[PDB]
Amino acid sequence: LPFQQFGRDIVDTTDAVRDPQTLEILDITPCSFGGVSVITPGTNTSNQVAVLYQGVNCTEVSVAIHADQLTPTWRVYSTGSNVFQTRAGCLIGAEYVNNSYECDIPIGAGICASYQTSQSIIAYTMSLGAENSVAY
Amino acid sequence: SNNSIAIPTNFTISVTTEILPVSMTKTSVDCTMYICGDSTECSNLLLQYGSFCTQLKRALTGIAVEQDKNTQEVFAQVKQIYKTPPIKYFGGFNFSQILPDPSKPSKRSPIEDLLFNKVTLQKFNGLTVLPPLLTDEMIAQYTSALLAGTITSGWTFGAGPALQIPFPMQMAYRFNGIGVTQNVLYENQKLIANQFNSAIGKIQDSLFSTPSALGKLQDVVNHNAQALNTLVKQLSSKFGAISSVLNDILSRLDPPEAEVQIDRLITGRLQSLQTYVTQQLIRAAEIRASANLAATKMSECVLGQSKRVDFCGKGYHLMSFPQSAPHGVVFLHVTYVPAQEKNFTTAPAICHDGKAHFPREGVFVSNGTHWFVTQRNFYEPQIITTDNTFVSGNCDVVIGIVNNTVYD
Amino acid sequence: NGLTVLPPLLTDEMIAQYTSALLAGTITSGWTFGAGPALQIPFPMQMAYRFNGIGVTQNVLYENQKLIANQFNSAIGKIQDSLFSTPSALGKLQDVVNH
Amino acid sequence: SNNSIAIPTNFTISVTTEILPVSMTKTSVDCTMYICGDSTECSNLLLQYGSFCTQLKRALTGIAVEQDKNTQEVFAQVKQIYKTPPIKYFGGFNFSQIL
Amino acid sequence: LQTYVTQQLIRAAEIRASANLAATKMSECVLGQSKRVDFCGKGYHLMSFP
Ligand SMILES: *[C@@H]1O[C@H](CO)[C@@H](O[C@@H]2O[C@H](CO)[C@@H](O)[C@H](O)[C@H]2NC(C)=O)[C@H](O)[C@H]1NC(C)=O
Ligand SMILES: *[C@@H]1O[C@H](CO)[C@@H](O[C@@H]2O[C@H](CO)[C@@H](O)[C@H](O)[C@H]2NC(C)=O)[C@H](O)[C@H]1NC(C)=O
Ligand SMILES: *[C@@H]1O[C@H](CO)[C@@H](O[C@@H]2O[C@H](CO)[C@@H](O)[C@H](O)[C@H]2NC(C)=O)[C@H](O)[C@H]1NC(C)=O
Ligand SMILES: *[C@@H]1O[C@H](CO)[C@@H](O[C@@H]2O[C@H](CO)[C@@H](O)[C@H](O)[C@H]2NC(C)=O)[C@H](O)[C@H]1NC(C)=O
Ligand SMILES: *[C@@H]1O[C@H](CO)[C@@H](O)[C@H](O)[C@H]1NC(C)=O
Ligand SMILES: *[C@@H]1O[C@H](CO)[C@@H](O)[C@H](O)[C@H]1NC(C)=O
Ligand SMILES: *[C@@H]1O[C@H](CO)[C@@H](O)[C@H](O)[C@H]1NC(C)=O
Ligand SMILES: *[C@@H]1O[C@H](CO)[C@@H](O)[C@H](O)[C@H]1NC(C)=O
Ligand SMILES: *[C@@H]1O[C@H](CO)[C@@H](O)[C@H](O)[C@H]1NC(C)=O
Ligand SMILES: *[C@@H]1O[C@H](CO)[C@@H](O)[C@H](O)[C@H]1NC(C)=O
Ligand SMILES: *[C@@H]1O[C@H](CO)[C@@H](O)[C@H](O)[C@H]1NC(C)=O
Repeated sequence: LPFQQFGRDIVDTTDAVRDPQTLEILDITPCSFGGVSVITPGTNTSNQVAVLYQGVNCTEVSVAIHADQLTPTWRVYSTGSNVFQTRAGCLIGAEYVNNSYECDIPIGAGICASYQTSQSIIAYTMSLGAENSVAY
Repeated sequence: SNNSIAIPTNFTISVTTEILPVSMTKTSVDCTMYICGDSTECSNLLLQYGSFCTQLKRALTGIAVEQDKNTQEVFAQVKQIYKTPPIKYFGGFNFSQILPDPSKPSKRSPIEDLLFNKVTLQKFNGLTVLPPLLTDEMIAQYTSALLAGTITSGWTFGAGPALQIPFPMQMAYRFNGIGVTQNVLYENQKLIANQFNSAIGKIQDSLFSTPSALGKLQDVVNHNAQALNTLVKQLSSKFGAISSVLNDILSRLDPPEAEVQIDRLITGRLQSLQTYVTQQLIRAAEIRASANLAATKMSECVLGQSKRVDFCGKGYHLMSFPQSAPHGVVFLHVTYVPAQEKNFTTAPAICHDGKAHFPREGVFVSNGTHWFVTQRNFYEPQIITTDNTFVSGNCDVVIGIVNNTVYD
Repeated sequence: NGLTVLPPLLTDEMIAQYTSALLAGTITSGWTFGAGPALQIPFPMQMAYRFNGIGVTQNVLYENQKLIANQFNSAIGKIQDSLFSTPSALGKLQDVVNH
Repeated sequence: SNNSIAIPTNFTISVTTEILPVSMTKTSVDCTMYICGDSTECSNLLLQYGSFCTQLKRALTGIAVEQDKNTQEVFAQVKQIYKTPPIKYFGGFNFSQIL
Repeated sequence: LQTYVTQQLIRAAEIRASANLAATKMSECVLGQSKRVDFCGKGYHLMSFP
């Protein structure tokens, strides 16, 4: 309505504004943020690590890596089989096999990680159990 | 009366339900984003309060891990993954309402489908919601394994290797367990199958019509939503300062004067986090007690037959079947209820040739002229021979003993 | 100063009616009324059933009916006297009120 | 010893007691009458502390509702009110102390 | 006020645990015969009266 200035949501946070130069309505979305996890095996065994960016798309992270992120502790790069996208976040530093084993280190929606044998950190899909069928 | 007894002559198969929460939402918090934000001046005053924030992160993280152990303790009761036979014939019993249907992409039973269409009814300030480890599709695989094991094996797969057995023989075993002889089931096999099938059909309409059926699972969804909304709305409270905006009072105020204003906002916002975290700890304890009970019912009513009264449904327990719902589980208890009782006259013992006779497994009964012995849960008279009584005494001490003829 | 106490929904007379109903149903029927319709049975036969449940044959009860009845009556008379003597018997219930 | 056993030749009947709390007292608390009372100036100062008291009211009301649920689940087990016969002969047993 | 309310919440959870146990003893010791050792008294259970 041609007398209001800005809009507010249910929780009373600004989400729309109007430009005072030219009367036009603009939307406001906060810049992305989230937690960061580190997946490591025993330091008595190896030194490799895998990084999980919780709740963010893989394209958003890759674009923002160009000197625009507030965590300089970056991985090497998208060296082929390192960027795997899960329902929990953009996992960087692990190769996704298509086999299935029992879970060793929980990550997210059905994805686990483990140190298997060269030596590397791999991510797979948790296996429910050995299949069976009773001859009825 | 001291010489009158009543004995049922008919029964009835009934199916009930039971809803239990198993887990709730997993959340995480960030102090600096929630309390200060991007203001560097505020974050310097916050570190003078010590390790308050490290305690808060530990508390929420402990709850999140515990939720994953609640689900794993209820459904992951089977090492193997059994599969239903290709041909669905079980001697007249119909299981189409509980077994998965391949047409649906998620492979969920018809009863499981409508449960998901009822209870089902980005970030703001560093408050994030983490996803559960076990997906919905993974949970339904556990449920299907349990159903397919209790149909083709009975209770044998809950103690070791799974041994197959025809379904009517399993029902005869369970009738023996509740205390009725085998011949009752075989001679009424067709009628019992029809009674069970009718009970299953009413379950779908019972949940359709009743609005407050899944009320226990709905509460945990709304309770976790209210707390987050209340937490966010606390960011617009003055708490005793000039304004509720960090940088608004940073500009138009004296730098030492503004120091005490930030103190009020920080103390107020710390107190809001303490209330939220403490509230979640108590609720998480209540859910854990509910999840422990659901793990016991799964082990005692599904993988076996329980003689505890009123534990696995009202009546005499026969079997049970699990169904999965969001943040919970649903049980389907099958029980045995007597009906159509009748007057009768009874005596404690029968005297013959100066000797007393007591029944082996039964109670003496008379229809007016002749005395019979019958099992104490289904009217089935038999002649009083010497193969169902033991003498064990003399015809002088028992009170109320009557005398008749016993055919050897 | 702003503090109130609300009465319970069930009055103390209503609660006592529930307890009377349970006693009357467990004397004239046994465990039958907990599953379906209540069924008649004389009391000594119920005790014979319960001896069978614990693992003792029926004829033990019938040949010792008077002795068991006297022991049951005496054992419940001492319940009153043990309550009069000890004043800390109801510690748990009193603890709730004080807290 | 590996060739000896002991078998009872008599018995006895005993009665024990057990006490269990079920519910506790229901209370309700008002902020404004407690923190301030009737002073309007104090009410305005308390007003701008967010929604603390809305949380206190909801917390205490949930406890009060549970207290009625606890007694309902313990006693209201059967939905039929049974009654004992006018004559109280039960084969020599004496229930006069509990009826 | 917050200290008083927080204490009551913890106490109420303790009461529910006792009430749930009481409701179980009424179903298994009163409306039936229990074979669980030392659940409805010391010895071999026969009956119970509330
Ligand atoms: C026990 O109860 C069942 C349930 O009603 C009876 O089954 C019915 O029997 C009548 C007469 O035989 C039929 O007309 C009905 O169609 C039956 N119902 C069903 C669902 O099949 C059964 O007859 C009863 N048994 C006795 C001995 O009375
Ligand atoms: C098991 O029960 C289901 C549900 O009633 C049966 O499926 C019905 O079959 C009839 C007869 O063809 C159809 O008219 C209905 O439309 C079916 N309902 C559904 C939901 O599919 C099924 O046939 C029964 N099993 C057997 C072996 O007869
Ligand atoms: C079994 O025990 C009962 C009591 O526990 C015995 O009955 C007692 O017998 C003596 C001797 O006649 C009497 O003085 C008592 O008064 C009886 N008790 C009661 C409660 O009346 C009974 O004799 C014992 N049986 C055996 C075989 O030893
Ligand atoms: C059941 O027990 C009660 C309690 O002892 C008996 O009532 C007592 O009877 C005696 C004998 O007449 C009196 O001296 C007592 O005063 C009575 N008690 C009370 C509290 O008044 C009762 O008689 C017993 N039942 C039967 C059928 O005898
Ligand atoms: C302000 O100046 C801009 C310059 O392009 C003009 O387009 C705009 O219409 C002016 N504002 C109003 C309210 O006219
Ligand atoms: C992530 O970005 C890609 C490309 O921009 C898009 O296709 C995909 O849907 C995005 N993921 C989510 C969860 O939005
Ligand atoms: C793993 O195997 C599956 C099934 O054969 C296949 O769909 C998938 O592409 C494989 N993963 C690869 C080739 O990386
Ligand atoms: C118990 O049986 C006797 C007959 O031996 C009878 O006189 C008495 O009335 C019966 N008891 C009841 C309560 O009817
Ligand atoms: C058993 O006898 C009583 C005594 O009159 C009567 O009320 C009751 O209806 C009888 N039971 C049946 C099933 O007829
Ligand atoms: C009672 O049982 C006898 C024995 O078969 C029978 O002859 C008589 O007809 C029965 N009485 C009634 C009323 O059915
Ligand atoms: C058989 O019972 C009747 C009454 O119940 C009794 O009069 C008769 O004496 C009994 N028979 C013998 C041999 O005692």
